[PDB]
Amino acid sequence: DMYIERAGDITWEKDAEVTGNSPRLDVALDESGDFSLVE
Amino acid sequence: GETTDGVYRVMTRRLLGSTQVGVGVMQEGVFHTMWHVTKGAALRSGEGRLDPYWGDVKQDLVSYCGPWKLDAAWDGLSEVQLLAVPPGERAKNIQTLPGIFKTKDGDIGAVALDYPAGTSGSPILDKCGRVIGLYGNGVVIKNGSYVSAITQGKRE
Ligand SMILES: O=C(Nc1cccc2cccnc12)C1CCNCC1
Repeated sequence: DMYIERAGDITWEKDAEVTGNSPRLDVALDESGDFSLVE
Repeated sequence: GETTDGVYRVMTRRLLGSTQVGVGVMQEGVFHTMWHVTKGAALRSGEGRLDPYWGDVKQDLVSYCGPWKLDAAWDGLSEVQLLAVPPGERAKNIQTLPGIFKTKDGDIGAVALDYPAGTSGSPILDKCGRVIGLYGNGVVIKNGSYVSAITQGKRE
């Protein structure tokens, strides 16, 4: 059995800890909703 | 239960202690999460109950109380913010330019930030704080690291 708790406002926050890259990946989506790298 | 717009943790007590299984977005009285978090199960808020209304395992999306509300899209250009809500830890914005899931059906936004599976459902925002989709469905790449789709549903 499962319950929710509020964790914040959804707001754009200027000067946030920028990170992460921008890969172009070749993927397949299966019937189960699971992505996979198509190679 | 609390209907206030904003982001929520999806908790269970079925396991040891209280475990954060995922995250969701409350907007316009509808709660938006990813299907793999709740499994389409009902939720509690105070002593209130949210019943599933829509869901689809392939899209990996589920709405509670009403239809999907979130119609905003990645512009294909601008950087985005993941409003990450990790287990045990406060809401953290982490700003990134999304990659691209190339599929036989079409190209999808992709954010490459690694976090525990319990972070599944946290929203990704545009420069106007509009939710452009949910973090927590994608793929482990060459590196052993994680890349998530920008998963958005269709409004009606
Ligand atoms: O990738 C998925 N789940 C995750 C979400 C967020 C972070 C993760 C980190 C490592 C591993 N998985 C993560 C999905 C789950 C349900 N569909 C199949 C893959």
